[PDB]
Amino acid sequence: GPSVFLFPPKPKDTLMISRTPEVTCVVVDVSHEDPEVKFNWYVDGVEVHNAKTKPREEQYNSTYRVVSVLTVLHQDWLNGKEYKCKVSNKALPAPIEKTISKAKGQPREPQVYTLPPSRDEYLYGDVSLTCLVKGFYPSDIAVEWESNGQPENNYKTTPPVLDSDGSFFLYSKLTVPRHSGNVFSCSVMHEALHNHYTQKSLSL
Amino acid sequence: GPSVFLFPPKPKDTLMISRTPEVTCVVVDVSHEDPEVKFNWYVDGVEVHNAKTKPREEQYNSTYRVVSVLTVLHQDWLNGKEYKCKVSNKALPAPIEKTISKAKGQPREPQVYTLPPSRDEYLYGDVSLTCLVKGFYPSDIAVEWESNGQPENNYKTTPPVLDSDGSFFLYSKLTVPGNVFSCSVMHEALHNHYTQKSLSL
Ligand SMILES: *[C@@H]1O[C@H](CO)[C@@H](O[C@@H]2O[C@H](CO)[C@@H](O[C@@H]3O[C@H](CO[C@H]4O[C@H](CO)[C@@H](O)[C@H](O)[C@@H]4O)[C@@H](O)[C@H](O[C@H]4O[C@H](CO)[C@@H](O)[C@H](O)[C@@H]4O)[C@@H]3O)[C@H](O)[C@H]2NC(C)=O)[C@H](O)[C@H]1NC(C)=O
Repeated sequence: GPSVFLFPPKPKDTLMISRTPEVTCVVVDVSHEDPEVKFNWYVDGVEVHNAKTKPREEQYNSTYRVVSVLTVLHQDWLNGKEYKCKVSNKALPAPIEKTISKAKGQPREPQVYTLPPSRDEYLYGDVSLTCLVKGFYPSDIAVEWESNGQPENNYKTTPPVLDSDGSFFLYSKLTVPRHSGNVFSCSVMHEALHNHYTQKSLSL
Repeated sequence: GPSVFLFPPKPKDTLMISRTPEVTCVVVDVSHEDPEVKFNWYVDGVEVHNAKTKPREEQYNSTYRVVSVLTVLHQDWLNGKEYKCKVSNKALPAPIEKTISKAKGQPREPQVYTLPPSRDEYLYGDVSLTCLVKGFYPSDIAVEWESNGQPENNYKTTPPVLDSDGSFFLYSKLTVPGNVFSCSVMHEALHNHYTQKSLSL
């Protein structure tokens, strides 16, 4: 029978009131023979009725993919409410229930450090600006770079790594062309920061 | 029906002739009604006959788990040979085939850079020594720390991240509250598959 996956909102969306955080219930391997699928949504077990179901997509393996999207309130997500997606289909015996919520436990503020390229790296045409983000909890976080107020997007960021004290860390690497707008900033968004946002700059 | 999982050797094992790299074929959810399983192994499609298949193991959920281990030659793995486990069981319609190999592509040598703690971090009781390992391919790699020739184990390493040029990078962080610290990296594209970069204070 078909299978269900339930996805949390993107971290950046929960942390800024101007954005729209969402929970996404994805159904895979929906067949032509049994192609009707229903959705019930529950917030802390309380049925909700504001979910919107997206258009199914026939996949190259002759299966169907169905998606239901529920908008959540920023503070419901951040206060630890649970969201339950129930999927009904007559090919499945019982309805499938999946639940998700923010990780439990005391949020911890990230410390942000910018580290310049090793002197050795300059023997290459591009050097790496590093941003160490450590000690945060939970692991939901967003990291971006900018210079002179505009985004710098030639960066990659590691996933969060569980550290030995139960907090998380990550690094973000901005690749720059060695000439050094000599001022670069690492921007970090996390629920435990004041105004959910902080910047740490790097001279060159 | 039963399921097959095929595991590669540990990166360190392919890189040192003193270690013994192995490919491991694990079969789960074998039933009592049809519990005989046969393994056939192939290297680049040519059947090989030196795998060591262990005794089936009844699990607490009343399934059996059978595992077969094929020792591989270091240079076969690094030369990109494909290892195929074929698993036969009377409960299966057809035999299950799983194949594994080193990631395809031209190997690229890692650059290793050690970065000292931000001076700001010292206002806390523990500081982070950073080891940047970038530009490597494939992503199979080993990273370790030592000081004064002995292992240092208060470190964590990120998984490899695909960079924009198709190579990988990672960071490794050593937490210290031995003034010479070394980040050691093993990778197929390095000379003698090993390099070190040290950091004072
Ligand atoms: C027909 O083709 C489609 C499209 O390729 C296949 O759909 C994929 O099926 C696989 C497994 O059947 C799914 O793998 C799962 O991915 C999950 C997350 O990734 C998806 O969701 C996010 C949504 O934002 C995307 O960013 C991402 O790119 C993917 O779209 C994982 O969470 C799943 O993990 C679960 O199972 C593993 C089992 O080990 C556990 O470790 C986990 O805890 C968890 O239980 C899983 O890895 C994949 O998501 C499907 N893609 C889509 C788009 O739905 C069909 O499988 C294929 N049909 C066949 C082959 O018969």
